[PDB]
Amino acid sequence: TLPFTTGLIYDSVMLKHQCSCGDNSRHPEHAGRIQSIWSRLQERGLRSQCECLRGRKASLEELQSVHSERHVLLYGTNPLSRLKLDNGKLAGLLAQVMLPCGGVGVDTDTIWNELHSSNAARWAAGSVTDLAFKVASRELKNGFAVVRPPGHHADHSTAMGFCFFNSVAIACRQLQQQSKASKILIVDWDVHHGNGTQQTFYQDPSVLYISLHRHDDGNFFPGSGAVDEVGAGSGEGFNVNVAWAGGLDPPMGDPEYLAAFRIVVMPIAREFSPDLVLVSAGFDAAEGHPAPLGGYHVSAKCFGYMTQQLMNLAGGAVVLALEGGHDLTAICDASEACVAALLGNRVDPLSEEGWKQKPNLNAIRSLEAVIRVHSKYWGCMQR
Ligand SMILES: CC(/C=C/C(=O)NO)=C\[C@@H](C)C(=O)c1ccc(N(C)C)cc1
Ligand SMILES: [K+]
Ligand SMILES: [K+]
Ligand SMILES: [Zn+2]
Ligand SMILES: [Zn+2]
Repeated sequence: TLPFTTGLIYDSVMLKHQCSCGDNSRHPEHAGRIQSIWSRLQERGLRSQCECLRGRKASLEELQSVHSERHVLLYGTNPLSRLKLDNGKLAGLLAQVMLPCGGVGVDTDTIWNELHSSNAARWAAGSVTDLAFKVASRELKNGFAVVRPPGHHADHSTAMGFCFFNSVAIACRQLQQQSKASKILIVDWDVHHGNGTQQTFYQDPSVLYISLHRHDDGNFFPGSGAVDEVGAGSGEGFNVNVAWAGGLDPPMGDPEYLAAFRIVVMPIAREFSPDLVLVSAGFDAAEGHPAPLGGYHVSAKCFGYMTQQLMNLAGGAVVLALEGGHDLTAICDASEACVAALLGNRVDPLSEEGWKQKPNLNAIRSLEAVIRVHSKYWGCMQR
């Protein structure tokens, strides 16, 4: 197996996105997330195995492949850039939130550093885009983007849920611009639904979006992504919401996620037959996250095994991008497990006794609804 065919993407640029209040306590999407992962990668000796990349900033045009021109100018530029903008744009920017902590924000959760946040978000997006292009051209086999802020909640003209630009959706669009007719699968295992991603590709049959998320009948952030949302127009059938219902008791964990993969993720993905796979790889379904931030128990090995299964797709062209997840030990274990798998380490499903347990009933039920709905569109889902 070829050396240096797995890319890692990281840069200290992305650390500077911090509220001016200097308190990681009230801001869970903090710089420590990526830095703790980065060093773990070095320590366990994986970094040296990978083509390491710095990333770069997304251009305003790359941004506009997903987001509106006004969103891009709001979050993609600074006062007062050396940017050549016409006075009409400059004036629009003159026409236009205080946080409890005294920092500036877009909303309560979503903080804005007036010096650094625009650079860090553009850098997250450009880095996933670049790590991906390498895989698409096939100079690399797969890879992992250690990026923040996250992306999957940002829609055409909305920043929310810690996110400003949808780095994954942007990479997806860029890829497709450069290889005509290519088919892209986005798998989003962050515990939250990637509303911006679903919306971006909702009427687009060239992209298959599969989200697994805690849903609980419309009652978990962001409240979107019910099982019956299958896509529209041309793209009807190409949006798959594995919407987990029923809450926190019983325990949602490895047997459920493994079962989701066996029954839904993998068979639909093989039927679709993607040219490349992007992963919105949040780790907030990991053990370590309290009720309001997750409440699930997926383990690092399971994230590892899920990565390994997706490598059987697309000739192996797999790109992960960090989304959510804030327990440092939990996200470091998960990331390690994922990077090992990317390199071609194999997880032994027999090694775990807890993986002999049947999925819980809320899980089986949730999957029944996915199968019921998607039978109309997918052969593997039929009868
Ligand atoms: C935005 C988001 C997750 C995003 C994500 O993970 N990307 O998908 C979670 C919000 C709604 C939330 O529930 C919350 C809970 C506790 C808290 N503290 C008091 C630490 C701050 C925020
Ligand atoms: K998700
Ligand atoms: K689609
Ligand atoms: Zn603050
Ligand atoms: Zn999340």
